[PDB]
Amino acid sequence: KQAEHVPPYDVVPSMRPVVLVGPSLKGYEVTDMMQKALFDFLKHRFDGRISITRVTADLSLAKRSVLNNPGKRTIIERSSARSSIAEVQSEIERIFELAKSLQLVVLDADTINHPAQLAKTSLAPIIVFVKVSSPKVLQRLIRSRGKSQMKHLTVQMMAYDKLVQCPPESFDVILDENQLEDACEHLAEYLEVYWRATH
Amino acid sequence: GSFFMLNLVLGVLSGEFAKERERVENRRAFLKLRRQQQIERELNGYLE
Repeated sequence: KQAEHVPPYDVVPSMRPVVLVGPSLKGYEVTDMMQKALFDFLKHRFDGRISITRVTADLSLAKRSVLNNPGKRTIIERSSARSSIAEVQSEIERIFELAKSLQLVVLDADTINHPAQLAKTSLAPIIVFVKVSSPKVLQRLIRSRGKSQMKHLTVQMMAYDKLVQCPPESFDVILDENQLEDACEHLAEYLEVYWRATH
Repeated sequence: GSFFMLNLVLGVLSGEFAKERERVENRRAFLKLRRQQQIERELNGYLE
């Protein structure tokens, strides 16, 4: 039964990373601001006890059992030696060592649009969903930005509906309140519970 | 002739209005009016 051999124990990061997903594609105005506001609130409320860094590199390929060492050297000039996978793994150990520091970590990587893309990995981050009540409100919001977002409104709606079709048990916390404050104290209370629980 | 008649007219008209207010064609418009108000209430906080 060694075809897969799923290990009973996995070495997850000491502190579960906090990641925001939704309500649309990362890299578009609505999502960037909707997440930026929460990031600023988290930084200000937990000042001196939280570290937030943007993860430019990709993260969806956090594998453990692909091979002994895919691309051990960069001078091999191989398919993976010239690739950027090693950057992904290096970011993996960077996240692991930062979670080792016992301080809270929040990720700003723009390559997450569904928790299913980061559910089979070793990190298992705290998925935070900032959902919008209805599609009309989201598309009205998008219209409030300008024509630049009107151009990508189609893909924004598509990703929004696909991410809503994801079931609630997939996520860890939900932020469905239309008020920024209420969601802020909701996330703050959850992270306060986590902080008091791990001390 | 005045107070009783006016009371009867007032009651019959109020009953007619109450019965008419719950027809499908008016209830369907009231639901639309409520839904648009609810959408706007959420959109205000989201622009905030």
